[PDB]
Amino acid sequence: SHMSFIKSQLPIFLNNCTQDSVINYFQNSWELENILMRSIIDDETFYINPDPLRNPLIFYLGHSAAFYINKLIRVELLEKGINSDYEILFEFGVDPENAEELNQINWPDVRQVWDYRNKAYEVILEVIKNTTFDLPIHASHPLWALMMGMEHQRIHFETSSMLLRQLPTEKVEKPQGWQYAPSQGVPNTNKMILVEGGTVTLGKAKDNPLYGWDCEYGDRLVKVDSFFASQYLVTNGEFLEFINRKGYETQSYWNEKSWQWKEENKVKNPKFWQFNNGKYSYRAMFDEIPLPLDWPVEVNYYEAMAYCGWKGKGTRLMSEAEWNLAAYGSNYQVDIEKVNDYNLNLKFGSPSPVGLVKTAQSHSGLWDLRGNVWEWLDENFHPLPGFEPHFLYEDNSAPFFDNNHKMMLGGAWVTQGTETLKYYRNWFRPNFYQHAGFRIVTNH
Ligand SMILES: C[N+](C)(C)[C@@H](Cc1cnc[nH]1)C(=O)O
Ligand SMILES: [Cl-]
Ligand SMILES: [Fe+3]
Ligand code: NA
Repeated sequence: SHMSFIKSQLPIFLNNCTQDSVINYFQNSWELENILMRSIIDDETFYINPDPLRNPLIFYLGHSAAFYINKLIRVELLEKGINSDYEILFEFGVDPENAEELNQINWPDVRQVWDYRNKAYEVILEVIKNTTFDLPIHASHPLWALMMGMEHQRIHFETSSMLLRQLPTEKVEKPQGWQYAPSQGVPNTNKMILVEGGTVTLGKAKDNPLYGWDCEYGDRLVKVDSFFASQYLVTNGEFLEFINRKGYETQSYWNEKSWQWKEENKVKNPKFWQFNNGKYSYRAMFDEIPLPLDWPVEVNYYEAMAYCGWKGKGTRLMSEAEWNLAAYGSNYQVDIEKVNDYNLNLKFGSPSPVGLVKTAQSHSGLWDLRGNVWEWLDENFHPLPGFEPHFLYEDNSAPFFDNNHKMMLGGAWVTQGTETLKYYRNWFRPNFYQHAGFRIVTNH
């Protein structure tokens, strides 16, 4: 039916974060990332940076482990680290504007970084077993460091999965039980649905009993006018029509910045398509397969907007407030079990046909607002009123309130943890590739 053999534990309310439940959730966070890292066949592949805007894979093998250690030291739950050189080397990731910036380090051996991981795992597990979990946990409790570490690791499962997908298939091995969604399927008609206007409140209250990142908090009331939105995410088959109507070759659908990006990278189609013998194949995590015509297309923001340009007629993307209104209405009590109703949390090992998951239609009538692939939004990443950086990670989001990052919401098939729930806010530079697609909007 769907992926079952590789299983991801649902997140836990801070009022239920018992020592036993957290041990299980920590072990699961870490085992999942181990399964992903073990899919690289040859240790020399760890010195490749398959995405030219991100670090070599060796860095991501050590990074999630160093992050836990650094934050437990900062709250004084650990009195010393495991390797101070590695805790520096693996500390900070990257967000360059171009490949040259990043290109401009002696990495350790792969076996030395696995050793570091295994030692860190045992040190953290002992902290967990030796600390009292006085419920409830909260943002001024030292164990917030541990909750932050587990979510950071699950976020890096998702962003590392995109790096492994950019390696040649011959360099990776599919883990036992990895299961893609059914792919045969021509898409259904993608109808425009009227979403009735109303008021939404964005943000998260300080004492909400769920872990979250600083940029999730605050309070913003927004009056949202009615709008039309496509009931499905734009599919591979819809986007193939744009390609066949010279979408990548027509300047008027683009703008100068996005056209420059397209030309510089010689782009003729979405990143994970290849044209051979008269037809497109598609690169799933570990295998090439015939293009799944009814799955959501995966594009960066530039490509999403070019398709909007081809549609014409004021076609555009949703704002953050518009997505929230469509997904959650005007209400809200999170029900964590509802994550099972969407293509989230490794329900599948890939995107799914739009509409296949029959529980995934929001009350507004739109399908896969939650799950399947993130959806891009026409919204510069920005703080909500009441935003405050957290002492444990002051630079988490504030550097990126710079009008150079667009938002995306709702989670993908690969998304885990509190990132699958209502409050998480995601953001990327508009040229970046994620497990991410879009739907189209018109005012009238
Ligand atoms: C919020 N995104 C997903 C854009 C972040 C998450 C993150 C990882 N390590 C620190 N923050 C990113 O990938 O830079
Ligand atoms: Cl919910
Ligand atoms: Fe990180
Ligand atoms: Na979505």
